[PDB]
Amino acid sequence: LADSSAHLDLRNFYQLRDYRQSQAGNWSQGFVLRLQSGFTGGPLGFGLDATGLLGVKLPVDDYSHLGLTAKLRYSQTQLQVGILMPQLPVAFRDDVRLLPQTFDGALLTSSEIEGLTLTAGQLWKSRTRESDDMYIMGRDKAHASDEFNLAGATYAFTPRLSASYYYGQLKDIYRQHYLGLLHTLPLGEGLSLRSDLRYFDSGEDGAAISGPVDNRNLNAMLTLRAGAHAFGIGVQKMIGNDAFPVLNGYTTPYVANLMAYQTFTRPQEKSWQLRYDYDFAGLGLPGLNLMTRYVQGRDIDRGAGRADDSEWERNTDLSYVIQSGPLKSVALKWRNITYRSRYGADLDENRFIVNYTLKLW
Repeated sequence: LADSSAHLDLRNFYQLRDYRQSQAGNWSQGFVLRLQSGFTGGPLGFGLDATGLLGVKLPVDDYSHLGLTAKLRYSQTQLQVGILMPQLPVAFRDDVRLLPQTFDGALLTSSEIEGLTLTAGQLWKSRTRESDDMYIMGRDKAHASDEFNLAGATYAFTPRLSASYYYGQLKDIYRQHYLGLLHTLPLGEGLSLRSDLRYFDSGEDGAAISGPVDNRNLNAMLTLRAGAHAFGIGVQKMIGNDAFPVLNGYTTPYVANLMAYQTFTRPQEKSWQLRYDYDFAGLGLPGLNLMTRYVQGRDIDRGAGRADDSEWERNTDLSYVIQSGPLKSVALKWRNITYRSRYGADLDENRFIVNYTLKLW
C-alpha cells in the first residue's frame, strides 16, 4: 500500500463585493480530502480514490460531500468511475470559488500511441455548493438531462504544434464540437510566441427539451513570452443568437477572454483582451507574480430592437507562494476585479485567497 497517498487541500477565501445596477462581504473555508490508493499489481490494475469536500461559512457547516472513484489501469489506458473533476474543452470543472465543482461519471483515457491521447466519457451529475441533472447554464433546470457524453482526441504533430478535437453531448439538450490548434514558436532565448486558437460549434440535440441552441464561438489567445515578462492579446467572437453553452454549476467556459467575473460569451458579443504577466523571481522575489488583464466587449444582443450592450472588465492578481519558514508552500492571492457595463450591472470586488495542501501520508 506504499503507493497510496492522502492529502488535505485547504482554501481560505475572502471576498468583498460592491455590486449594483451595496458593499457585502464573505469569508469562508474549504477542505478537500484526497485519498488515493496505489494500483493492484499485474497487467490489469485496480485502485480506489476518495474525495471528501467540506465548505464552512465564517463557523457553520455549509456543504459537505463524499465521493469515491474506482480506477482501472492497463498499459497506457485508464478508466475512472465515480467522482470526477474533468478539465476538458467541453467540460472544464469550476475551481475559482471555494470548492471545486465535481461530476459523477465514467472517464476513459488512453495514450497507447505516441503523441496521441484519446478520451471518452459520460457524466451523470454535476455537484456544487448550491436536485441534480445537467442543463445549459442560464436555462430551465426543470428540463434537465442526466447524460453528458464526451469524446476527444489530442495529437502532438510536433513538440511545437498540437491539435485537439472534442465532442460534448448533453443528451436531448445540446451538442458541441470543439477544435483547438496550439502552436508554440521559439523566437530566441527566453522568447516564444504561443498561439492558442479555439473553435466551438454548438447546436441542439435530440428532443431539444430546452429549445433551440445556436452558437459558434471563435476565440484565440496570442501570448509573447519574454524572459520574466509575458504579453498577451485575445480575441473572441460569439456568432448566432445564443450565448456560448456551458454546463450548469458555473462550469468554466474554455475560452480565451474568460475573466474573474464575466466570461464575455453573451449573445453576439465581440471582445478583445490585453494581458500582462510578471514573474518577480529575477528581481529577487521568487514565488511572487503579477497578472493584469483587461477585456472589452461589444455588440451584446439585448433583443427586440434595443441598443446592444457593451462591457469591460479588468483583473489584477498578485500571487505569492511563501518560499520558506513555517508557512512554506502556502499560496496567497490578492485579486482586484473591476467591471462595468452600459445597460447592466457594475462591480468592484477584492478577493483574498489562501491555499495550502497538507500531505497526510
